[PDB]
Amino acid sequence: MNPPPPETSNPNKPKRQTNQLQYLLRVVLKTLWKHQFAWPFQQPVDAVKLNLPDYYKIIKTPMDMGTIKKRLENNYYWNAQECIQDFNTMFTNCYIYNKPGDDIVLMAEALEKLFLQKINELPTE
Ligand SMILES: CC(=O)Nc1ccc(-c2c(-c3nc4ccc(N5CCN(C)CC5)cc4[nH]3)[nH]c(C)c2C(C)=O)cc1
Repeated sequence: MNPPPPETSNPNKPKRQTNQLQYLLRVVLKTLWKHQFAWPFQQPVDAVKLNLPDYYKIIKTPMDMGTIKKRLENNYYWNAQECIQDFNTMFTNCYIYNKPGDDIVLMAEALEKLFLQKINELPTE
């Protein structure tokens, strides 16, 4: 069964627009989004549709690039590191729920390498 997806708006949360967060949306997120391995990560895992009744019994901090994109577009984040943590959470969830050599893990590994390549250098403030 599906829990509520992670929030993408929160009026009491303090927000900030930074050059680095703009970069995370304009180039980092949008480049990863077009990768041929991006499709499993563009939306919250639907455990009912995907027939994974144990997904959310295992994964307790779900995250996906669709949620990250909406957070960025809604200026949800305070700084780039908060956004980077969401990316890292998404990748780690994939490695936790699956196992080495799974097709989904191969995809996450390729995306994670591209992700780190893109954030290795960020713009300044
Ligand atoms: C038997 C088998 O392979 N089970 C299975 C089921 C689910 C997943 C799986 C998926 C996933 N599976 C999708 C199937 C469809 C879509 N679509 C919506 C996007 N749209 C362009 C195309 C359709 C998105 C998807 N994300 N994501 C993650 C993070 C997964 C895991 C387990 O970590 C991996 C394997």
